[PDB]
Amino acid sequence: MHELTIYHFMSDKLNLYSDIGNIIALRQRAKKRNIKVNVVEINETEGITFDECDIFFIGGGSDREQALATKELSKIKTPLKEAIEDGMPGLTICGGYQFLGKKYITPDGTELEGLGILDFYTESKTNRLTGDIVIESDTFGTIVGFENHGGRTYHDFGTLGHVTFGYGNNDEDKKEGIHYKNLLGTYLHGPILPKNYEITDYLLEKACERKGIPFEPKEIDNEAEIQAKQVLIDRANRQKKSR
Amino acid sequence: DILRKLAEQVDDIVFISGTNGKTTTSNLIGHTLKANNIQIIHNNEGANMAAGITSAFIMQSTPKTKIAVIEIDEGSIPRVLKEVTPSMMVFTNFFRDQMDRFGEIDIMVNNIAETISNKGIKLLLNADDPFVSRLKIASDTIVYYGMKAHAHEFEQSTMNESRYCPNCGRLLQYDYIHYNQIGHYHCQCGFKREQAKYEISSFDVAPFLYLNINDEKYDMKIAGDFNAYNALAAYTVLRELGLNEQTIKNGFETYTSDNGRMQYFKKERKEAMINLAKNPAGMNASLSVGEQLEGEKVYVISLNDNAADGRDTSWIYDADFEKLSKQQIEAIIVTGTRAEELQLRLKLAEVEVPIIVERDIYKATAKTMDYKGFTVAIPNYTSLAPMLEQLNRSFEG
Ligand SMILES: [Cl-]
Ligand SMILES: [Zn+2]
Repeated sequence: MHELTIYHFMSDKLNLYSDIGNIIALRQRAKKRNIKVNVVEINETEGITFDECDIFFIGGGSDREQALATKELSKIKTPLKEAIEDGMPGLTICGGYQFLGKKYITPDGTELEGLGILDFYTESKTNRLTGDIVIESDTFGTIVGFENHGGRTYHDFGTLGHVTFGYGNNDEDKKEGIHYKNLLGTYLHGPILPKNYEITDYLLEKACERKGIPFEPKEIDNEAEIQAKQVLIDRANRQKKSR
Repeated sequence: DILRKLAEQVDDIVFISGTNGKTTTSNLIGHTLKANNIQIIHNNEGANMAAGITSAFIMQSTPKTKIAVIEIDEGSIPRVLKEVTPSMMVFTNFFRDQMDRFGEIDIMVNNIAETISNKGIKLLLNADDPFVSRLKIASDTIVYYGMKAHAHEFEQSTMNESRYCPNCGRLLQYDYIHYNQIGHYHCQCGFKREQAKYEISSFDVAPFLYLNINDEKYDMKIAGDFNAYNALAAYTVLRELGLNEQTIKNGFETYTSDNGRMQYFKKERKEAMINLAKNPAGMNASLSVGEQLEGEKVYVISLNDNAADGRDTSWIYDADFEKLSKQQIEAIIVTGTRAEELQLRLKLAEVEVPIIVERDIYKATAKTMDYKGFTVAIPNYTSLAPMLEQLNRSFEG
């Protein structure tokens, strides 16, 4: 049977944003395509290669846990970058997405060094960007979710799409997340994969093409996912007409 | 002043006191007496002090009321007993607060004993609580109720402190400990865990209380390990009131709570229950109640995202919805402002049962009366008020 291996980095206490729903969503959508997903939880980043890895996932946690995960992930900072530059698919949520750049500035000005895989920084404020967020993307279709983060990420890379309602990476850009090659990062909660099946299928489809296994069938039933998106889309437009 | 004259018209007055379990015991006593068509005077949890009990007798005194069942705060005992004298008095337990002045319980027990001294009051004391059995020095007619050793394994070690003998001040030796200071104690000064007149031999909570009191089975409709002592204290009062074992068995098997916590409903052969869940832990607990129920089930799960509930519904993917595949379920009715999140959660949980989406909490709750199975209602906080009102509306016998 076709098999895809997911490397869940820092599964042990980096699980604030549920994160098992992203694993559940990846496994269910791949199961509909007759693909068995093997999730390999990795907490020891010493001597681990990326040969048997098809997709990797890096969740988010508290500011203290992110620094501890950054130190452990730094032990393979170069082989991870070469995998991403080679086109390794990956999804990172919040802290895992913020700690891919150079540094993270807390509201008190304390700089915490990041992994440095990409050239960008994050500046946090007290007032958070909180509320429902609706995104219109060319690759991932309509992305719907909920944002709640104080850190403002500034990067000149490809984003997940334009923000029609909400804020996104910061107050002004009206762009959410990052999309560098096959690597994805976001601030969305829910999780993001359950409703946004087009993001799940993107990560699964890209891994299949790299491995050489069929991604069939490509179009499956998505009614439950679409009905969940429409609730927040209708609510976003209802509040949008008041502004 | 002239108010005590109302207390002389009633032949039997029952006081319920203690730190925990006053309301459950008082409701069990009053509900069983009302179910036997006995006219009684009964107060509530919000009126168990001097002014609250005084108002209770005025509003409810009729020439028919023969039994008075009222709960009272233990701090109000000296003030109340200056104007009221009851026939019997039951004490559930006494617990020191984590932050309670050293010996606060000992001084309080002594203050109650000097007030209830003599007065010929029938004291119904918990034999397993040493500070409750200390009150045996304030009367001559003492009735002990307790629980046999190894009758049940409680979640314990919440406080593992050492308690002193209320008679001599020495360290109490315990032969068996249920939890905290509740257990079988024996001090060589004479103070010991006395022999119990009414004793619970064994019980379990699956999903409700099933008690074995003096070789008799009681299938109740309330939950909680700690409610077993509160039900036995009610059993002791009712037995001393003349009710036989069968009359108490009828009232106990129909009483239930009224706050949406393991609350039970029944109309003809239709059975239903509601239990709030607002986090992954509470959800896994509410889903585990269904597996312990007999026959097919029909679910109503509500998920609002209001301010009191929080706007992040991510926690529903941390709960174990996949366990519903192990239960016989006719259909699952999802409701609330985020009902479609539940439907998507169940789809990803591979729960292959008919799912119905009805965003209105009232219309979705009333939809379960159309099914013959056991209804399991699981709302979050802001969904509890509309769901509980509809269940009370749909169950009127
Ligand atoms: Cl007064
Ligand atoms: Zn002693």
